[PDB]
Amino acid sequence: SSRVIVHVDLDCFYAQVEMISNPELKDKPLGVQQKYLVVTCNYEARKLGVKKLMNVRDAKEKCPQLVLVNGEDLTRYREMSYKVTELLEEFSPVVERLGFDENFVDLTEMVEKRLQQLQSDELSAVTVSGHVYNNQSINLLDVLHIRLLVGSQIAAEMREAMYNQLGLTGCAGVASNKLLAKLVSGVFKPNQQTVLLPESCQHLIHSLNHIKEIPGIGYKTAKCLEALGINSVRDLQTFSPKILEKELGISVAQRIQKLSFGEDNSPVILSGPPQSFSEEDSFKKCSSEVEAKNKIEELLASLLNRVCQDGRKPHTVRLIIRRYSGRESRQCPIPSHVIQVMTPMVDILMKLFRNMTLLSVCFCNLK
Amino acid sequence: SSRVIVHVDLDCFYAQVEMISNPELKDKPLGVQQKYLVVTCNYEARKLGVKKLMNVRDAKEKCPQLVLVNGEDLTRYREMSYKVTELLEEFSPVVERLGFDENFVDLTEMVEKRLQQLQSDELSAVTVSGHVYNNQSINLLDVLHIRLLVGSQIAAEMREAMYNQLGLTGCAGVASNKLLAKLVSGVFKPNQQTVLLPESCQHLIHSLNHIKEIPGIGYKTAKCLEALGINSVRDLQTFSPKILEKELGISVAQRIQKLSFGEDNSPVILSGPPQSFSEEDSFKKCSSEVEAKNKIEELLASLLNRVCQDGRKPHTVRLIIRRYSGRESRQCPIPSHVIQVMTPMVDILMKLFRNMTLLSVCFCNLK
DNA sequence: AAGGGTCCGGACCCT
DNA sequence: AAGGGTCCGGACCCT
Ligand SMILES: [Ca+2]
Ligand SMILES: [Ca+2]
Repeated sequence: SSRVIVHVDLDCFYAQVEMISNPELKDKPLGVQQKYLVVTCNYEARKLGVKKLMNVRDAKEKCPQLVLVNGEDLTRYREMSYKVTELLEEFSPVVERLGFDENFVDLTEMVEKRLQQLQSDELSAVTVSGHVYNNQSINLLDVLHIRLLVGSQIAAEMREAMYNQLGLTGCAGVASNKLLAKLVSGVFKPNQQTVLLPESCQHLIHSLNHIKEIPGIGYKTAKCLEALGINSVRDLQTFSPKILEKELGISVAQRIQKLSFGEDNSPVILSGPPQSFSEEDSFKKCSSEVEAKNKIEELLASLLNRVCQDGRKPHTVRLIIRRYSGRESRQCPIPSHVIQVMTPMVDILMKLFRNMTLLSVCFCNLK
Repeated sequence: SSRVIVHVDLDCFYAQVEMISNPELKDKPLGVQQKYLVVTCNYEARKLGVKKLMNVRDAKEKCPQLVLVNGEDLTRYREMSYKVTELLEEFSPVVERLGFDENFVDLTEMVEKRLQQLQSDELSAVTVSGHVYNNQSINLLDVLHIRLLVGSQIAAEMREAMYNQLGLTGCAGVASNKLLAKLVSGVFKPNQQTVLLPESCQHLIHSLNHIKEIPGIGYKTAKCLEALGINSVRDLQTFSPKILEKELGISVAQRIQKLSFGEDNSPVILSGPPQSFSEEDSFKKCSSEVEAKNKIEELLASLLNRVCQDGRKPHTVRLIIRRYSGRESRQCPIPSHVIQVMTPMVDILMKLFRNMTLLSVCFCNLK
């Protein structure tokens, strides 16, 4: 499908929001601490040595100047996330969210309208905004190249708007599919954008050194592949489809092999309003007594403020537990009286607990 | 919630469609045969002795005049079903479908608009269309009674339209919830309608003799209840909520006990377009060889015509098997090339079969 | 960590 | 029979 897909990857999001919140934090190594880990850091801290998911103490030693603002409360990050998605939705309605820092948009229709409102007497001037992957030559005669070049311009527009309206810096990637767009978005990582012309897809797919770097292949699938002997993209591309279907399933095998060739027909989805609101707390086997009710109590109060703000209402509640040894869950439709609050809720949640390192409450079935 | 819900139950649907298809079949005992069973019969055959789900031969003996048109192809029944749902949707958009003979509609908004466009100087004339359950007295002073009486009139309008436009006879039931509406729709069964006023809900709930007659309680739940000793509605109403939650689950226990009191907050849903298209064939251990591919082949061709007609397209395929001994299933996303046909499809379906009295093919994930 | 999303196969219900 | 629908808990993915 001749599609133009854009991937928007914001740089150090949690940190960028914290730096905007306290100007002083600007031009200073900043790390976002979650429990015992530094989940995100500014480029300055990365430069001095701080890395993602690093022990906080090791970091403050490698970077004694590391100011560490806590980020276990994701409320302000979530607010800016939806502000970014909303700006992008004004450009085109269908925006898919991946986490809070990434967004996908299909610019195909927008590209076509701009290309029709144009005259071929100005085609020699359709110019690229940003880097072209593999310094590939542009052919202003190939329609595909022109469409992707228009997407490059819309991406530059989206990025300038995100800075001018939300003060946020980010990277962009324009391609024919979501996989290629996400993979090209980080070729130039600090506040830059890259477009992948069709004749350079194989260079990007073979640029990867681990199959886990392919979006869609995680720990389990990769372990299965490594055991079959597949450690390269070419290995997955050249492996027998039949054996892979037999050991992984027809669905996973066909999709993952297509990804090895840079093929993804996945439609860009409209994520729209959130479908779940959850809150959790991590602990060191600190829950060995039904006193875990106290933890569930705190989690409920916090999540309650969030569901109050949305306006839509929850109809199913879920308790997710993490034992030390893999997360089990038990859900129940919320009684209507409660839908119209803590004591009834804790009673239901405790019954779910009794039927079943981490405790989580989730409000789903939102209407 | 002060709601007005209507249940539309068409009389002997399959048979009514067959009688419309062959006028001659009118005023003659008619039975719809499916394999070895008579799934539906006209009232004339019911009068002579024919019953639902009866051996065809036993029926043709009790009623030697029974003309039996085959109804294993549900295409014409399905077409009339959506014609009925569409007529009802013109009255109000939210229409829920239960099978092909039943529809639920929320008339609350319609009732309110008509009641506002009315003057209290004409309230003494709001009259009921159809029977009132338990010959309950109408109180034109209770707003609830007035709202349900308006629903009675809209139901009579819907029924007259179904006869005048589709030549179909049916029964209707107006109440505050879907359970009470479905339960009151059949008090007067031949082409009649009944309204349940609020002070008569307990009479209807206690009118039932088996808890399985309660919509929502099937074989499994009823067996569990019978083992706990619950065989009456009063038994379920008076049983300990706690023990029921322990043996059946918090969700089922709370909902089924509310149903025992005639309580159902279930929202009337807009069923809208179909979400699945399936075809199956029942056989006497006639599939003991991979030759079952031949059966899957026929099923596919048939279902293909149906998916061609819808206009929306399938994205996931499912193979459902019934062994003699409980239906297992294996699904796979359909390759995009096929989505844009028999040989590729049978190959995927055979792989699903090899991974796994009845064989069924289902086209779901429709977009 | 601290969230958040689809897919899937079964159980159960209904006609 | 011959269809058709939600609920659910887990696996797996992503940030
Ligand atoms: Ca980064
Ligand atoms: Ca009947």
